[PDB]
Amino acid sequence: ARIAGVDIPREKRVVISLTYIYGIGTSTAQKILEEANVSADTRVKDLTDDELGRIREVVDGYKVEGDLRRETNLNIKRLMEISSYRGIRHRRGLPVRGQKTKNNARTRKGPVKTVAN
Amino acid sequence: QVEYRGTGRRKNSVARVRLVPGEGNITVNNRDVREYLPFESLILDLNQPFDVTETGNYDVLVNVHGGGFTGQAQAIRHGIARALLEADPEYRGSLKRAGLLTRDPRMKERKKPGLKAARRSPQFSKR
Amino acid sequence: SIKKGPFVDEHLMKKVEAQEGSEKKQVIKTWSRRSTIFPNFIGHTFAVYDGRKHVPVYVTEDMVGHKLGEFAPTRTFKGHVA
Amino acid sequence: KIRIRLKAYDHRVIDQSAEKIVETAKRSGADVSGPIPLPTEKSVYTIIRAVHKYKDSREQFEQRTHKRLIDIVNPTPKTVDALMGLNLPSGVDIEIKL
Amino acid sequence: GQKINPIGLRVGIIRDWEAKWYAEKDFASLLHEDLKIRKFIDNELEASVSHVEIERAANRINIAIHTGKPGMVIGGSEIEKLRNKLNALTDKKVHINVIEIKKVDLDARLVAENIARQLENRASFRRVQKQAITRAMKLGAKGIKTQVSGRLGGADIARAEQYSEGTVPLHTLRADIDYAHAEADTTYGKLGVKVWIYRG
Amino acid sequence: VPKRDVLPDPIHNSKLVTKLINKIMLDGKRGTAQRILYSAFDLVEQRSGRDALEVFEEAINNIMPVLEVKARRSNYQVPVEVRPERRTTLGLRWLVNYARLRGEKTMEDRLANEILDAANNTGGAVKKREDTHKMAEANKAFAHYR
Amino acid sequence: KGDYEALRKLPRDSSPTRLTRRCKVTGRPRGVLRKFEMSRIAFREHAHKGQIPGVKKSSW
RNA sequence: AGGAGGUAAAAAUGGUAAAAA
RNA sequence: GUUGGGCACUCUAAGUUGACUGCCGGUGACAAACCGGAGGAAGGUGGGGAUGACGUCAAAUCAUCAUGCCCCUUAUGAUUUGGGCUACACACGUGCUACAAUGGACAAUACAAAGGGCAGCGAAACCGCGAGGUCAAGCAAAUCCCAUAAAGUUGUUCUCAGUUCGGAUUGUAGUCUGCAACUCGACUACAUGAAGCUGGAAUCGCUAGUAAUCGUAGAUCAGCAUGCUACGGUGAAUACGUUC
Ligand SMILES: [Mg+2]
Ligand SMILES: [Mg+2]
Ligand SMILES: [Mg+2]
Ligand SMILES: [Mg+2]
Ligand SMILES: [Mg+2]
Ligand SMILES: [Mg+2]
Ligand SMILES: [Mg+2]
Repeated sequence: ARIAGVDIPREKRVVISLTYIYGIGTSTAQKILEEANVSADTRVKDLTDDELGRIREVVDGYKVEGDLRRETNLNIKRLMEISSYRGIRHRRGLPVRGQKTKNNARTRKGPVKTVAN
Repeated sequence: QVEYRGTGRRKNSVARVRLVPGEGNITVNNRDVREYLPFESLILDLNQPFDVTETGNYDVLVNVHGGGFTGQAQAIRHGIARALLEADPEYRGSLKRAGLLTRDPRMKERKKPGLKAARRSPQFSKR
Repeated sequence: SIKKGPFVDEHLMKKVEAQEGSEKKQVIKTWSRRSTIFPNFIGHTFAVYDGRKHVPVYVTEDMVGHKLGEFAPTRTFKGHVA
Repeated sequence: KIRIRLKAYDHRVIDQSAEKIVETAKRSGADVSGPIPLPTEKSVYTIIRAVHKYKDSREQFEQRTHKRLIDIVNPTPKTVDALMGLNLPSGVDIEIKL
Repeated sequence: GQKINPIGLRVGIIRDWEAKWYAEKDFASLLHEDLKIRKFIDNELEASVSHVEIERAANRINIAIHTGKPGMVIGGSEIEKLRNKLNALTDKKVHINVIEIKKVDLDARLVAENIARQLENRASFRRVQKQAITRAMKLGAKGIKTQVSGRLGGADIARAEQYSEGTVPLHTLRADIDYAHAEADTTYGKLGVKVWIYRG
Repeated sequence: VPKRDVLPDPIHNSKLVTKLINKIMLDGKRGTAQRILYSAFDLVEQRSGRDALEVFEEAINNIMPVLEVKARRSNYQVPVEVRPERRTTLGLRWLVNYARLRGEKTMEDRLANEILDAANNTGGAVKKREDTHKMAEANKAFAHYR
Repeated sequence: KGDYEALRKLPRDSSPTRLTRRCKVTGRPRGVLRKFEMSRIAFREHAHKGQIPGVKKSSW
């Protein structure tokens, strides 16, 4: 069922359906399913209500998705106000990591603007 | 106690054959051939020498190294064929027609300079 | 990245502690862009060599662990048409 | 025992250097193991045959190394300085590992 | 252009290396100070030298000079003073031998330099090759080819004239074919000569 | 320039079951190709209640054509008769290429429905044989004499 | 500037990662193999004269 | 062998001027 | 196979035997030669390489080198530090990874050839979730090390969903080489989860151990490989006739 303030797909397995929460991937899902002693092969449809609260109790130790938005965006918003190198690359809309911008910056550049002379 | 031996080479793999009279079950590298080879279709062509000469009462013990499982099994039939000719010279004519006696000379070709493989060329451009 | 202490250049750090005796004046010239900004570096305004000239740069209390050179941009890009 | 490794660049200047050393061992009797050939160590160099352009035209160069291993047992007083005394043709070095 | 050195193909088949020594370590440094021995000889020697072949052992280097006039290299006071210069350079001991050559014009190293020094005397390029073609065929050459290329008569644009007499099979690899390219430095620039001689 | 030889399979001892393994073989991997053909015969025998080779020999003849066009020269198609080995070439190639376009979610399941369909004289690989006779019998008129 | 480039390479530098390598015959910085210490152009004319010991053309 | 009558429609353009017995 | 023995088998690399249209049949101007057949590991220049006639394109290089002539010489030569060769509205060439079920993930287990190693190759053990860290056995090589070969096979599981497909993008925390990774290195771990559902007009390579696919090694190099050069595993389909 619903856990940690987010809706969960019910038909799938627990260790896959916990990766639908922003902040939990394939490793930190199993790192809850190994300490709380819940069988990893259970369906989310077929839990009881005791094992649901046991998983839900330890999840709030890890950062929820509401925390991670203001934690990640504050790491970007302090980079722009100090006028760093990659602070202004966030403003330009260009790749941060130093990729060659001759041909492919298309994830940041977006759609194409075809001209020639 | 009489024991006929043959050597069989195919595709960077060589074989050493010791055959004893007994039940017709192949032994290779001190194991059984069920786990040693993934496909039973290979067993049909390494039992091809016993088919054409019509005999049997032969228990073969093989020792191979090098190559992969096609060349390391289709070289075993080369050793079986050259050891059955040590048992009877008259058996040669039945082995000659199928071609089990001869060795395949097909080995891997050389990567030439300028080409990505032996016979593979880079893509051509504005002509 | 380096697990060793953030990179000290012996000439740069010498004259930063030679500023905390009487007064924090506003200009020291430096050619070190590879020097990590220490927590002692704050309050002093440097002059890095952009290339053409030394450009001004101030350090606030949000610059620890950042290089001295990344605040000065070396190549300038104006718009392709505007 | 006495281990003698010959190493040269030719299969002919090392073929006579193996036989000419082994008679001098036989002059002190017997017990010298025959020449057993070791696998060669050959190295390939691939250079562009042009000067400026033309990456697709190369030329393949080769350097080979040939080996012979001779073992001698039961050393005698005459046999030591005898094989040390004779001078092999240039291009092959003796590695004596007694 | 589109032909290789015929001497360079046949090294390892029917030609021998000029250097004969094995070096497990220091093979880079023991080669480039051996490359200065043969550079030192070819400048000082005018004795017409074909081979500067080298054998090396521990503490020694053997120098088997092949030359046209052997008395110029032999001299006593001429040879040992050269040996004194060779001992000073490498700080190792050398041992020089001098080998002569009969049939001077049957060696393509010496036909190439003789033509190139006569072209600096500005003699006609068509007849410097033609005497060289005639002289070898009487001395016993089964074939000979000679080529001079460049600004031949002093012309503003370059060309190349060549001559032959007899068979010179260049695709046959068991054929022993001598070859050398020498230079003439004119006031009009450079000048390349090339001589093939096939003796059988 | 001849075709060399192919030896039969161990299970059925036939020349054109092992020739079908080569057509299903993608990327030079033979082991996956054998499982798709040896297990689809087990699925056919569950549906049909017949021998797997017996449904196979029936469905192969329902795909194999007898007379096909050829483009030569405006646009002319000339119907010629087919050699007895291009029939097995065109036959079981249509059997595998039209079985990948079935719509089921397993090629182990897609291959066992085409041999079930084509034995009952219907299907995608059978209507290709219908449209290589129909195309070759509209223009049978002009092209045989020339 | 080929004279000062071959001349600046011979003395030891302040930092031991500034140490480039060049040809010994021609003083070329690229395409030089460290076993012979000569460039790809100087390696070809020496092999074709027969002066490097034990080197031929491979045709395997 | 010789005479006679005809071809599965289509499909433009490309300054100037020299090299060398 | 580790030690006693053995050079039978394999392997190593030196020397030799062998393939020539040399026998048989037929056609052929009795000739050249073609179509078969025997023996034979191999048959019709066995497979592949190296080898590029005279000439053509005022084709490429004066920045490998060498050089006729021309220019600079208180600079167009020389020194160091920082920067740039890595920019970015776009257009093109060559590749890599994908769009999934002939698949993705987790376990167990199978078989190579080639080549490199002296202050270089780093065995084992212990430590770290991993990249790695400590201590160092042996080894100038058919010995020791790089080095578990991968695809494969046997099992469990996922169920046609932009997903348990894809791994771009960005945040944090690291490891290592180096005097020093801001412009501007490689890798790891966690979180993030972009376009992408087989590609218009046009276009490319390939005839057999080849196409396709799967790993491995070397040179350059302190550190850095989707490139280049080499090596083996699995391994097809098709040639009717033309050359319009
Ligand atoms: Mg091109
Ligand atoms: Mg460097
Ligand atoms: Mg026209
Ligand atoms: Mg031009
Ligand atoms: Mg600089
Ligand atoms: Mg995945
Ligand atoms: Mg889909």
